[PDB]
Amino acid sequence: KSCCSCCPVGCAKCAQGCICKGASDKCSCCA
Ligand SMILES: [Cd+2]
Ligand SMILES: [Cd+2]
Ligand SMILES: [Cd+2]
Ligand SMILES: [Cd+2]
Repeated sequence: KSCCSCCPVGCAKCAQGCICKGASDKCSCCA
């Protein structure tokens, strides 16, 4: 399933959950 509508998939920065706080269209924690 999609972790966030900003990251693709299998994002290590979203593997242990969702450490993405940046945004939805563009973040800066999974650049
Ligand atoms: Cd994201
Ligand atoms: Cd991510
Ligand atoms: Cd996420
Ligand atoms: Cd991020």
